[PDB]
Amino acid sequence: KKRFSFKKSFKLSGFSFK
Amino acid sequence: LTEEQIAEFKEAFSLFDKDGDGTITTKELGTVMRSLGQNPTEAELQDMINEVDADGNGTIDFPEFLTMMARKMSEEEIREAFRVFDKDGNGYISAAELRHVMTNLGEKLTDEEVDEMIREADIDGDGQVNYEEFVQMMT
Ligand SMILES: [Ca+2]
Ligand SMILES: [Ca+2]
Ligand SMILES: [Ca+2]
Ligand SMILES: [Ca+2]
Repeated sequence: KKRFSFKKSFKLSGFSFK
Repeated sequence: LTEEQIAEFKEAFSLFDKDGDGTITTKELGTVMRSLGQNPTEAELQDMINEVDADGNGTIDFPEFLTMMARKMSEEEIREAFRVFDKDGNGYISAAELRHVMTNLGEKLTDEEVDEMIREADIDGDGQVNYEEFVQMMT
């Protein structure tokens, strides 16, 4: 779901995960 | 630091901050990590916060979160993160796999949001993310 001022990044999500 | 990069950090923060109270607790951290198949102990979670908890209030605020991510940014750690997404183990993260991970994280995605995410890391343009791509992304 699109949220203004928010953006889903794979990269940052990767680091967020182990 | 660009405007799009901030919006990504903001969303990364929101994924952890389940109750949206502006801080990330050890509880929220554990819930996320378990949702990604990990099982940190209470000590490990406390250690994670303590490392970046500049004001010593026990929880992570936005800047402390940013610091956590910047410190995060070997083969084994990357392989492990790859396997969080590559569920069938075939060596390729598909859109359906990525969507599955995001959904377990409590984040609903439109087909376009998911496709856009694959597009970001897909270098060869096969529509999937192989290990090497995933490494270029994380590194
Ligand atoms: Ca919170
Ligand atoms: Ca703090
Ligand atoms: Ca796969
Ligand atoms: Ca690819």
